[PDB]
Amino acid sequence: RSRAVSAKKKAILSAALDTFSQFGFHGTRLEQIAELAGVSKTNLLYYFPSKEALYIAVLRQILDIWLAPLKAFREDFAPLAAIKEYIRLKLEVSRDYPQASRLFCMEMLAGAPLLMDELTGDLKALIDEKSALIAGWVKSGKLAPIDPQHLIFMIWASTQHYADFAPQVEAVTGATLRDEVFFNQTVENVQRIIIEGIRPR
Amino acid sequence: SAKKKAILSAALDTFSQFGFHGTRLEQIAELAGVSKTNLLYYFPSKEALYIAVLRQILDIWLAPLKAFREDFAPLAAIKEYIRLKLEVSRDYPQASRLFCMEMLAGAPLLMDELTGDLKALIDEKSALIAGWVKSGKLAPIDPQHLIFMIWASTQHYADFAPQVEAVTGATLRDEVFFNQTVENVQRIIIEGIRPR
Ligand SMILES: O=c1cc[nH]c(=O)[nH]1
Ligand SMILES: O=c1cc[nH]c(=O)[nH]1
Repeated sequence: RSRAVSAKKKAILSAALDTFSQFGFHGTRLEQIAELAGVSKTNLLYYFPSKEALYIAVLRQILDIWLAPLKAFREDFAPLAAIKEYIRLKLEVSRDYPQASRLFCMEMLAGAPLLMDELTGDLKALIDEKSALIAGWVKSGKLAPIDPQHLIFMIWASTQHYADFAPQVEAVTGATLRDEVFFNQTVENVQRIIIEGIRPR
Repeated sequence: SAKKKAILSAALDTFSQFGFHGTRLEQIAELAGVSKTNLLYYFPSKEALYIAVLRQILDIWLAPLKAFREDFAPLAAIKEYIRLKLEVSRDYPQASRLFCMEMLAGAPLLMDELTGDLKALIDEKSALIAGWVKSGKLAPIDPQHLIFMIWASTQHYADFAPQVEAVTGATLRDEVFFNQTVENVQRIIIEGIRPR
């Protein structure tokens, strides 16, 4: 309900993200996050009672940003338009918050020791629901027959790649997503491949 | 050489678990059944050994793409590449994860391999695939992005295995799920690049 409280939380989460990125979970101290955020350590602990709780909150915030378009899917949407928009929003996040994408990737590489409950609970429940929705679209003949979970994974993988594998992308192409021309070429290619791959025939 | 393979295999398992800075050459030598002196004969530094491990997964990954020739059937060639890449994610997930960790770090040790030999290969094979596009044997796509989608989509199933399992109950070590994954990744990419 409180905007001032919400802003303070965001400031702490933003400092935590940037710190957990430069130094890792075990290397990060709460005193470093508080200092970067301009808050007392006691104020930080009021909101996030441990380093573990704060780290999980940073990762839940990235999931929130990433999943917002998919959560919004309704049976009523134009499927190919909705999926196009989803791919574009995902690439914008890789362009704008690459450090979040990398932190999430690092937690996955570690076997999701702190995030596993969020994956098996709330994420699984969401993907189950939207998979049924997408399957309805297939039944209706609005999409070619594909397994929805694999479509979803393809979208995640293809768009996150440009953040997580940025040094390789740059080595190969000379560009990153912060080059506006390259950004646009990327969107156009990822969208064409996925959309023409699921368009009904 | 059987010794060199033992050292590389021990190194992969150790690095992929503990990271570069956390790994000791004494641990790798012990696992490989060699002295640290004998290890250093083959690999004169931890950096050299790490780079060797990462060049080996590059070699395995790139073999199908290196084989591409102008006169191949393009959709068939790409379809086969996707399958072979998923076989690698099933069989060598630790190597995929180690390579991903090196990328997340900004490729501090691997960057020269990426800007040198990798770039040269991708330039040659991008020209080849662009010739296929020019000829109307593929849809109007940009080859580098098609290549990146293949790498991303196939490597995802190793690198993000915890999430794939949390969501689906499966991994690529489950035969039904592996077959399903190949079928679906192939269908999306191949139908997305088929000329219309
Ligand atoms: O967009 C998403 C959502 C969940 N997990 C991912 O890897 N990406
Ligand atoms: O298959 C490959 C080859 C190079 N780099 C990757 O990420 N994947």
